[PDB]
Amino acid sequence: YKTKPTHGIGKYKHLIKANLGTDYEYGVLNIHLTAYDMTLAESYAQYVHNLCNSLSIKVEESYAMPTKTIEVLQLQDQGSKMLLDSVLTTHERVVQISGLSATFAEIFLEIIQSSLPEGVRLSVKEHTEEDFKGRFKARPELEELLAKLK
Amino acid sequence: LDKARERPQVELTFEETERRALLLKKWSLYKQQERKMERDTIRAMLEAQQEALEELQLESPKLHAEAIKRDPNLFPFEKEGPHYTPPIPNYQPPEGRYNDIT
Amino acid sequence: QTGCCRNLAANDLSPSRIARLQKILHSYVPEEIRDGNQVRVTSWDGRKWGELEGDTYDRVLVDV
Amino acid sequence: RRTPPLGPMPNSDIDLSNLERLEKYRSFDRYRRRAEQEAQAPHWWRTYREYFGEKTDPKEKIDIGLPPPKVSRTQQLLERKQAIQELRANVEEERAARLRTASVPLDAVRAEWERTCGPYHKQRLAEYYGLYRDLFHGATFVPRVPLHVAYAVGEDDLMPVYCGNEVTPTEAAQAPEVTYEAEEGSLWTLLL
Amino acid sequence: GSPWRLLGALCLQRPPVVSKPLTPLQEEMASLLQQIEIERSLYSDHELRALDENQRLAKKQDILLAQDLEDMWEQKFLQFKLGARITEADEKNDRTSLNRKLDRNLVLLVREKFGDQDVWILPQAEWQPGETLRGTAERTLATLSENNMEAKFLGNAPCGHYTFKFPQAMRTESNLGAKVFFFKALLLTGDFSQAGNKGHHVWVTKDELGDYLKPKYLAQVRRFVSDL
Amino acid sequence: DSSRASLTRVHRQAYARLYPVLLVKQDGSTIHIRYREPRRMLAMPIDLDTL
Amino acid sequence: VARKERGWRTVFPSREFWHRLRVIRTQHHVEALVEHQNGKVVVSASTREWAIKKHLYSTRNVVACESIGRVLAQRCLEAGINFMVYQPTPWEAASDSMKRLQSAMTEGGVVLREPQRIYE
RNA sequence: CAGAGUGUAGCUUAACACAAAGCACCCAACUUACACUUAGGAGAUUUCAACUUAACUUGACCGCUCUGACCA
Repeated sequence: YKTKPTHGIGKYKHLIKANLGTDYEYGVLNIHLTAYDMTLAESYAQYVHNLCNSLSIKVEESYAMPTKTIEVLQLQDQGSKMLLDSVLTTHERVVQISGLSATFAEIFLEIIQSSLPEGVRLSVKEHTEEDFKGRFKARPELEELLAKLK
Repeated sequence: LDKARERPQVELTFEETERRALLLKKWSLYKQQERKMERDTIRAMLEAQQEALEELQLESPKLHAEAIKRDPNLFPFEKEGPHYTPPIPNYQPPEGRYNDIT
Repeated sequence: QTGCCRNLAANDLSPSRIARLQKILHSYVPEEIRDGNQVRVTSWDGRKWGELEGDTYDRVLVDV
Repeated sequence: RRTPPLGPMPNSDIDLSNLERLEKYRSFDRYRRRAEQEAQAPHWWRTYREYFGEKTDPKEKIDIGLPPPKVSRTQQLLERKQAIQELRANVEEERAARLRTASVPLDAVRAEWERTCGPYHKQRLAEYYGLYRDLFHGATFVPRVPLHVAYAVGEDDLMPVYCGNEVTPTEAAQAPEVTYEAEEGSLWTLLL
Repeated sequence: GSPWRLLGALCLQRPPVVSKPLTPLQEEMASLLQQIEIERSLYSDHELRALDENQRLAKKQDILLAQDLEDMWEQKFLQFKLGARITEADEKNDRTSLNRKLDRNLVLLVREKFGDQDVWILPQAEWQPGETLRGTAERTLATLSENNMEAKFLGNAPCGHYTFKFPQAMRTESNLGAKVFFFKALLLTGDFSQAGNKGHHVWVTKDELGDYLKPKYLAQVRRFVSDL
Repeated sequence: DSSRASLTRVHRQAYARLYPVLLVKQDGSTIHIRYREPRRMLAMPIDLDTL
Repeated sequence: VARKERGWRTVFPSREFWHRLRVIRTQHHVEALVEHQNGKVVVSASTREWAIKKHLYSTRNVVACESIGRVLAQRCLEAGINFMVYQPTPWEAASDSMKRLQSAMTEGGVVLREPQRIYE
C-alpha cells in the first residue's frame, strides 16, 4: 500500500531499459572481415564478438554481407581466347560495435590485428553518418513509443 | 538435396575414438592459457596507459586533455592478414581477366 | 502468397476490419508463418507510421 | 500520505545511471539462485517465514555430546590430494568416466561416511523427528560413537535399524543384537 | 616551466608478414578438424565424377578422367616454388633488415649517445610549445636519417612512461629530470636507406629486447609491447 | 597471434568436401584457403584492363 | 492425511509436497538435498565429502550425478523416506545426468511421486 | 639499496568442521554470431617451525607493493 513503508517494493520497470559520438568516444564502428574462406571469416567474427563482450564493449549487430562471386579467366596457351580457370567466392562478415573509448582504441586495434589470421582482411570504417538503421519493431516496443506521443 | 552425394560412414575404431577424445581435453587447456596471456596482455597495456595519463595530468593539465580526445583521422582503418610466403621481389604474374557475378 | 516478405506490418485503424484480417490469415496462411514476428497485425493510425518507423521498410503499400 | 521505509529497499543498491553497462542475469537459473538467497534473509516487512516458519529461540541449543576428535587438517588434506592424483593417473578410470560406465561401491562409501560425517547427518536427521525436542527438550548431542542395532528375524536374516526405518513388532519380538566400537575398561549404558 | 623535460618517444612496430607455425598440439587438432570435416560432408562434384567413371569402366565418352586430372594439378604445384618462410637475414642474424622474423613482431631500436656513452632507446624528440605530445612523436620519423616510411598512429594517448634522473652531475634546479611518453605506430610500408644500417638502427623482438635496453628501461617497454 | 582463431572447420550440416589450397597473388604472396578441387596451388593472374 | 501446502500457482517451484528432492550442481561439486516442506533438510549427499570424493575421478561429470543418486537412495531408505517429489526445469529434465539420478533413486527403492492426500 | 606495508587459482569478511567453497574463466555441441542449456576441462593457501586446531596466531623464511637511495 502507498501509505505503508513497504510501498514500491514491487516496482520493476525502472530496472528495465525503455547514436551520437562524443569527442572522447567513437560512436559507431563497422568491422568488415573480408576473406575468400567462409570458415575463416565466420571464425574471426566469432572471436571478435567474444572479445568485445569480455572487454565490456557493446556489440550492436553481427551479420554478413552478400557473397560476391568472381570468375578467374586466364589466357590459353599460345592463343588469344580467355578460358575459365577457377571461381573465387568473396565472403564478408561485419561486427558492429559501439561505446569504444579513444584511449582504449589503440589497445583494441592492436589486439585484433595481431589476432588476424592469414587470408582475412580487416576493415573498420566510421559508418555512423550512414544511419539507415531500419529494424522491424515488436508490438510491446512499439506500444510504449506511441504512448509517449499520446 | 539428392542423397546420391552421401558417402558411407566408416566405423571408427576404439583407438581412433580414444585418440580424438584425449586430444579435445588437452586442446581445452591449451586455449585457456592463450586467453590468460591475452587477458594479462590487455591489462598490461591498460594499466600502463592509465598510469602514464596520470603522470601527464600533473606535468601538464592541458596536454592531458588533448591526448584523451578522439582521433577522427584514425578511422577508417584498413589492415590485411599475413601471407604464407613473403612476396617475390622478381615475379611476373601471368595475364588474365576477372569477371564478377552478383 | 508471394513469400518475399520476411517481416510484415499490417495496420488498419478500425479494429473490426482488423479482426476480419486475422481470421482470413488464420484460415488461409498456416500458423507457422504467423507464429513469429513475421506478420505483425496492429490497429493504429497510419499517420503515426511516418514518425515511429522512419526508413524501416523497403516496400510500402498504401491503400488509403 | 507517504511513510518512509523502515529499512533499505530491496533494489536500492542498483545504480540506474549506467543501466546499459550493467551485467544482466541473461538466464532463468541465475535469477533463481539469487532469488533463493534473499528469501532466506530476514526482512523488516512481513514474510512467509514469519507466519509459517518454525519459531526458534534466540538461545543456541546446548551440546551434551562427546568432544570432537582432534584431526590435523594439513596432514589429512595432503593424503587426499595425493590419492586423487593417483586415481586420475590411471587412464582406465578416465575412460570409464568418459564412457559413463564407472560406478562407486556403496558399502565402502558408507563405512567412510559413518566415521567422517555420519554423526553430523544423523544429528540433523534426529532433529527432524524431534528426538532432541522431546528426549532432551531441544538439547542436542553429536552421536560420536555409531551404534549398530539389528534384529534377528529367523536364523539367517537381520533387520538393521539405522535412523527411523520401518520395523514391525514381529521383527522386534525379541532383544536385538547390539554392537559398537568401544575400548576395554569403559562402561556403557543402553536405553530404548 | 618545470624541471622535468618532455620528450616525445615513438614505438614503431612491424606487424608479422607470415603466419606463426602451428604447435604440435595444434597440428593434431587441425588434422582432427579436417578428418571430422570429411566424415560429415557429402561427395563433391569431383568425388562423384570418380565413382561414375569407375562404374562405367567396370562395365566397359569422357576424355579426361577424375584420377588423371588430379595428377596434372600435382605436377604444376611441384614446378612452383614457395617463398622462404625463413629468410637469409635470419641465417645471417642481420637485425637491421625487415625481412627477418616475418612470423614475429619487430621493435625498432636506435642507438644514441648520452654522456659520452651509447645507449639503445626508442626514437624520441623533445616536446615543443604549440604542438601536441603525439605530434612530437610524429616528428621523430622526420628526424630519422634517410627514412622513407609511412606509419599509422593509433590514438592520441601515450602508451607508457619512463622516468629517470641525472646522476648528480647534470642535476640542477632548472633541469632535474625528464619524462618520456611512448607512442606506438604500425609500419605500413618502406624501410631505411642503404647509407647506414648496422650502427644506425636494429629491429628486435620482445624476447631479445633486453640485450639493448637497460633493466629499468626494459621493464617499462615490455608492458605495452605484446608477444602474441 | 594469427592462430588465435584460424584453426577451424566447416560449420555446416550439408556441404561438399574442401581442400587446403594456396592462393598466389599478383605479388607472389600465398595464403591458405579452401577450394572445391584438390588443386594444391592457385595463381591469380594480372588483369589486362587495369593498365 | 497430512495437508500439503497447496497454492503458489503463479510461481515456481510448487509447494504441494511433503519431501522434495532438490539437486544443486555447482561448477565443481554436485549436491542432492532431500528436504521437508517446512525447509528442514532430511538427508544430504554431496561430492564435497571425502566419503564419495575418493571414489570419483571427477565430481562434475555424469558419473558423479549418478553416484550421488545411488548413495542418496540408500540413505533415503535408512532415513525411512520412500516418497519424494522432483521439480526440475525443462532443460534440467532433458539433461542426461538428471535422468540417471532419477533412475538411481527408483532403482534404490525411492518413488519420485508422492501419494495423493486423503481428504475423506 | 634499505625503509615501512602486504600474502588462499581472477574475485570474495568462503572456510564452525563433516570440508580447502561459491562465483568468474576455458573447450565442444546448438546459434550468422552472442546468449541460454547440455556435455567436458584447468585450477590456489610463499616456505619452514612454535605446547596443537593453526589458510587464521607469533616470529623466521619467502613472494609483491610503496617512499627515498641508485639513476642518462
